[PDB]
Amino acid sequence: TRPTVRPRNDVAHKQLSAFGEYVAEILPKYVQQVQVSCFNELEICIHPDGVIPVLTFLRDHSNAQFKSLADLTAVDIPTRQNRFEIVYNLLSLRFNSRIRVKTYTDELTPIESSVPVYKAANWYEREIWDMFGVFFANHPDLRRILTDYGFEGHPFRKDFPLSGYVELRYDDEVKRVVAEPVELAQEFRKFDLNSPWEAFPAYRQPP
Amino acid sequence: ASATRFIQWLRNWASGRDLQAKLQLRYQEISKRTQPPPKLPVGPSHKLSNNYYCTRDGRREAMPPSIVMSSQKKAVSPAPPIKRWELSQDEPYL
Amino acid sequence: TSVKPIFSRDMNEAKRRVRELYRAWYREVPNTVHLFQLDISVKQGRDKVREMFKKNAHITDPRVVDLLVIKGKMELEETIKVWKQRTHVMRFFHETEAPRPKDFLSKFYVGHDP
Amino acid sequence: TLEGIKDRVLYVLKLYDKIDPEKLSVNSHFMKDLGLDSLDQVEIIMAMEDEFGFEIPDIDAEKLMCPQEIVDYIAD
Amino acid sequence: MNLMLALLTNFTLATLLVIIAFWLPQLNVYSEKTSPYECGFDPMGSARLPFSMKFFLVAITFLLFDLEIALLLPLPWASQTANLNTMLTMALFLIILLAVSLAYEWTQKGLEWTE
Amino acid sequence: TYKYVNLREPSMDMKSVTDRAAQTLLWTELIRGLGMTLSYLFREPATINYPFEKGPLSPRFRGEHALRRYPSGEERCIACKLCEAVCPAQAITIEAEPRADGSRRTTRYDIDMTKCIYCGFCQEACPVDAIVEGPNFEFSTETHEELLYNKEKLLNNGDKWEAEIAANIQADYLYR
Amino acid sequence: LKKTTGLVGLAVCETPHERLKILYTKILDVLGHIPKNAAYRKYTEQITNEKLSMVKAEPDVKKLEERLQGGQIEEVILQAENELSLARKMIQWKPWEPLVEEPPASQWKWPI
Amino acid sequence: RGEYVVAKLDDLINWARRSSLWPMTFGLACCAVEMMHMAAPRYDMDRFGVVFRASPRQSDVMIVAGTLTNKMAPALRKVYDQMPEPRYVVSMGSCANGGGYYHYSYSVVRGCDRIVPVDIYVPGCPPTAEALLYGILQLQKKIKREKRLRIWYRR
Ligand SMILES: CCCCCCCCCCCCCCCCCC(=O)OC[C@H](COP(=O)([O-])OCC[N+](C)(C)C)OC(=O)CCCCCCCCCCCCCCCCC
Ligand SMILES: CCCCCCCCCCCCCCCCCC(=O)OC[C@H](COP(=O)(O)OCCN)OC(=O)CCCCCCCCCCCCCCCCC
Ligand SMILES: CCCCCCCCCCCCO[C@@H]1O[C@H](CO)[C@@H](O[C@H]2O[C@H](CO)[C@@H](O)[C@H](O)[C@H]2O)[C@H](O)[C@H]1O
Ligand SMILES: CCCCCCCCCCCCO[C@@H]1O[C@H](CO)[C@@H](O[C@H]2O[C@H](CO)[C@@H](O)[C@H](O)[C@H]2O)[C@H](O)[C@H]1O
Ligand code: SF4
Ligand code: SF4
Ligand code: SF4
Repeated sequence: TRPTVRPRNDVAHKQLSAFGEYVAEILPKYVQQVQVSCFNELEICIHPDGVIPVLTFLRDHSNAQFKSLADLTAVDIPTRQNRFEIVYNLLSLRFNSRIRVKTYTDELTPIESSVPVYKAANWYEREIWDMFGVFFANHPDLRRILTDYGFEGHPFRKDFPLSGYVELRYDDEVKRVVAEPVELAQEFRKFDLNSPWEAFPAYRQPP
Repeated sequence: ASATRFIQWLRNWASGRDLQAKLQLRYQEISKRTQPPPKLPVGPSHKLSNNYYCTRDGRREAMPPSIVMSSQKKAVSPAPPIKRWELSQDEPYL
Repeated sequence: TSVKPIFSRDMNEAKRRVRELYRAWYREVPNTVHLFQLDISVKQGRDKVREMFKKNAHITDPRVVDLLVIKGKMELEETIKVWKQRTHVMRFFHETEAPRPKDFLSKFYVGHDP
Repeated sequence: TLEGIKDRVLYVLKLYDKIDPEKLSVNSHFMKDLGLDSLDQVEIIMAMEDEFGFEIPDIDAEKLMCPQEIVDYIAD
Repeated sequence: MNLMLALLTNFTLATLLVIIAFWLPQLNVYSEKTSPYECGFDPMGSARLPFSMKFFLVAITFLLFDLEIALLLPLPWASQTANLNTMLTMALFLIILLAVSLAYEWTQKGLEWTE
Repeated sequence: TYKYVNLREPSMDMKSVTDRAAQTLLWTELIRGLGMTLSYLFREPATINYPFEKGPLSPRFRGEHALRRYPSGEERCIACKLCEAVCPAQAITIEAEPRADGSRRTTRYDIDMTKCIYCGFCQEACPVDAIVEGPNFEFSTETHEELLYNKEKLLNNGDKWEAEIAANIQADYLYR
Repeated sequence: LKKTTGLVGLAVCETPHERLKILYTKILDVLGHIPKNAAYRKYTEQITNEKLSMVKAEPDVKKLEERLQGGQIEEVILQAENELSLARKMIQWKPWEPLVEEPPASQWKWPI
Repeated sequence: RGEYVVAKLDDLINWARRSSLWPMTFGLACCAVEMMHMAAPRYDMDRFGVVFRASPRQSDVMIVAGTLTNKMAPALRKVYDQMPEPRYVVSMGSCANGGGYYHYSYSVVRGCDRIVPVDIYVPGCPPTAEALLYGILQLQKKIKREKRLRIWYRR
């Protein structure tokens, strides 16, 4: 028990690994990878076709009972041909456990809406559509939720600029708020922070 | 604190409480606004020996996730079922 | 080259969705001008709708067409339910922006942008 | 009332300004003769739905390319 | 006269206050200022559109009940009658029938608003 | 452990039923609520007499910024740009060059007070106690431009407020 | 008998033992149409039979609830209904089949 | 003397307007919490004659208390336009002052003074309740300096 180091909980790591292969055995048609991190979080990586079967099984199966959808988000990784990773974080009150289910998609491929499994997913999918442009099929009411009316683009994409492309002001001549190309009195100052020396050998990639 | 006796009685009666024991205005029970200087303790890594950083480096013990299954016997649950909560013995019913 | 469709299985099916959207926008312009009390005419509003459809005339990918139609439907819904305000409707007309001439010389005189 | 429809339809095609009345005939093709495109044709079809007061589906509408073929269509 | 003079003075005083209110302050009128208020966004639909009344049946019952009090307000004078046996019976009779009508409308769920 | 906030069964003895009938008809629990507001009427109010009286603050208070000096009068800032690097808002802008005597000193030091989030990271990062957040919070202005501080303004703030700032640092530097 | 389950909208069940026997027996019947070697069948039959054993051998509701470790007996009934709904859905999905498709080369590599 | 009279009449209307400032019940984000603390008993803005009123038709001041986003900008301008005159705008906090922590966001207006004219800028993130009160008293002293009738007399 070194005072400044986070302790290891090996019992949880074993328990989550066992359940990890339990899910892989039952849904082999969809599960592509199962992993448990060093802080005991289980992630299930699935083919996108299995979003409804996998989520339904985790919610309904008597040995899972993941009744609460804590969070549903997306991550943009431009270097992948399927740049968007969709992440479901689920909570099981019966077994006091959490699980993460991950799938993928690209700009033109729809993902099945999981509202039929979790009613919570309604607004989360609208946010993903709004901020990333991922289309969810059979969504009851898919439209922007966070961005301005008529806003063009998907801001949370890595290649969308931080300050966007247009800004607003009030114009006295037309007596209304107008949108115009963005000019900054002070350009945002890009900082190059990364040290040129490797920090974590444990994560080194092969050359 | 400066209320007359009759006024203290009146508001005590109206509220049903003894309001003078727990006034919501602060008087002299609060700390002085000037204090003696502190002398704060040091941490467990403040030593001159037996203190090599490589033996107390939490970041370098973090590891990549264990791959349980990749695409390259009894049923289990993620954890044991949660134990049922017990009623409070302090005050079970409000 | 085998991909999951959004709606249309081919450009022939996609072009049908485009035409239905164009009708919906064409019918709505008279309502938009009246409800929002715009000072443009129905002809200007319908010319603008035509301008927006024309800029995407070169698409040959049915999935891209399907996404353009989905956004077109969303934009139409925002207008019909008056979620958009007058400022949002008029943003299509860029009334406060000065012309930027496209000839080489005109750009050359004003700055370094190509 | 077939005889009158050839006048109603031609009445509309004359209002649609992009058409040149001198170049317009009951058999002028919207694309090749009159110099129109798909959206112009769509607009023409919408104007017809008003005078005759009924809906023309897209599967039906796309086949109507000459002033005549509309008359044949209205008859039904 | 005193009554008409009093009413004229009150409503003239109110009218003068409005005249001053409109002609004394500096005005600056433009379209956006005078637009209808709805918490910052333009209204959706006219305010003249029909507004459903969920208490419509109580409203009609008010008309019938509001006429009952016209029949009851003479009771202080009716109590000066020598024929107090009849007057007391008819006074109680009228109020009871009002109570019966209330109890009927209550038991039949007329006092619940339409949902 | 848990408790129930609202799971109780009223008693049905005639006394309890009448006690509730009196409550319903005589408004006893509404009268009781009037008693509470009456008691407050006769309590001294908590209002202080601003601007003649001021709300209490502590030496750690983060207010208007100021650039400080050494006792000799030399500037403490040596243009290291740590404050500029850490600023979460990118509110700081700095340029520097060798001074005419060779010293490492700034020629620009701006804080956009309309960008700043008054977080105090800059004074944590400063290795020489040059940039501080002083105790002043009464410096609202009539124009936006008046809140774009340059080095002259920030140095004047330090000279203006140094008497208080030095005492505030004296009280708290042993917690830092 | 319970006056309340404590969970809003969850009605108290008058006959929980018989209701559980109906549901578990229905669950087992539905699993019969799943392939024998499908892991969903083998695991769900195993855990479904354990609950059916415990319902049969325990007549007291409270003592049965303690054995099942599923909360109120009404919570356990709901879970049985949920499992039955899942078993029917599994028949159309057939997730015991081999993986539909491998991901691209570096789909799950992190950090990039 | 005409000048003496209009000078005294300016004092009366200036006194009446600053003594009876009714902000619009308008708050946007964190800064509205400190605005709530100005109404709370310690500062009791009501004691200066400062009373919140919901309707813009019955408001004299707009305190922009928080971030103004692009989606919100047309609404803020709308309720400002709907205030009868004279009307004043107090910009509260870095977000309203110039964008603050979100200055570089694609969805934020870099200062509410791009949308409405601003009389007073209250710095801070958030300004303390006392700092906002200092800003209101500063607004009062600005109104006290107005010379509408004096300038009208010399037109
Ligand atoms: C219970 C009832 C309470 C009633 C309270 C009554 C208020 C009592 C205090 C009155 C103070 C004097 C009025 C000054 C306020 C005028 C408003 C203002 O600020 O205007 C600025 C304006 C400023 O105008 P300006 O020329 O400087 O510039 C405005 C034009 N632009 C926009 C281009 C700049 O002042 C005036 O225009 C005239 C000022 C004259 C002041 C004397 C008022 C005479 C009153 C007669 C008015 C005629 C209508 C009759 C009304 C009934 C008469 C009582
Ligand atoms: C000799 C034979 C004699 C025969 C005659 C005998 C007659 C006397 C006995 C009859 C009973 C006497 C009391 C009658 C008073 C009216 C009581 C009443 O109407 O209260 C009921 C009403 C409803 O309460 P609620 O619980 O919501 O609903 C009941 C269940 N449906 O509750 C309410 O009204 C709630 C009101 C809410 C608003 C209250 C706000 C003000 C409260 C403070 C006022 C204090 C009263 C001060 C009065 C000043 C008078 C000048
Ligand atoms: C839905 C239908 C409901 C109908 C309900 C009708 C209720 C009527 C109840 C009876 C009301 C009057 O009741 C009756 O009043 C009269 C006088 O007022 C009383 O009469 C008494 O006083 C009068 C004079 O005041 C004397 O002449 C008389 O000798 C004396 O007995 C009666 O003793 C009493 O029985
Ligand atoms: C002579 C005048 C004085 C006598 C009183 C005359 C008025 C009588 C009023 C109606 C009496 C009976 O009619 C009425 O029926 C309805 C049934 O829906 C009951 O109403 C019931 O639902 C309503 C709404 O929830 C509530 O009043 C109450 O919770 C419940 O009792 C009333 O309790 C009962 O009073
Ligand atoms: S207080 Fe924070 S936001 Fe302000 S200048 Fe310092 S580091 Fe930047
Ligand atoms: S951290 Fe201190 S010394 Fe360095 S540039 Fe900022 S104010 Fe100057
Ligand atoms: S200025 Fe600061 S406190 Fe005020 S709304 Fe912006 S982030 Fe919140």
